[PDB]
Amino acid sequence: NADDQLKQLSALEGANGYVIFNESGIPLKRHEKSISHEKAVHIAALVSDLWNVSKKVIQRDLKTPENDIEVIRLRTKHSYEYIITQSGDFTMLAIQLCGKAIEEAKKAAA
Amino acid sequence: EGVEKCIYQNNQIDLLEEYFEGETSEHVVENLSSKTLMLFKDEKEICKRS
Repeated sequence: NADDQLKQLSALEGANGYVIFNESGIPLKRHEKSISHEKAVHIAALVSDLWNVSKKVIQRDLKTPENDIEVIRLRTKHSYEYIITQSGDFTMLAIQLCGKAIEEAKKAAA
Repeated sequence: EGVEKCIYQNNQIDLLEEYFEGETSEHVVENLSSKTLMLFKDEKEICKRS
């Protein structure tokens, strides 16, 4: 049942990869297309810092008591799009593309 | 289901696409001018000389 969602996420149009993290930093499950364990350890260190930093800053440096971050959407050059959410203790980092890059990826596959 | 929601929204429209990004005017009308750089002429001659 808990594997079918990983299959459901690649099925969504644009989706290259996903990586889930514990409260710790270990990656729980990643895609086969994005590198396994090597990048998953690397991509955890950045987002866990980026999250805990931003989580902290919004509660203190913005002087807004009780306002926790829900999503983070890093849009980039090419068509990459790094979406960071948090359900309970665990977090994750999906990577989607756009029509131009999806079309490029389909042409590369062809 | 929370990430699936955010994928959907960004897939609606590119939102960063620039219409005619890079490519210049291309064909532009150029009027035919003729700039007179310098006149030569004789000085204090008996009549004019063609």
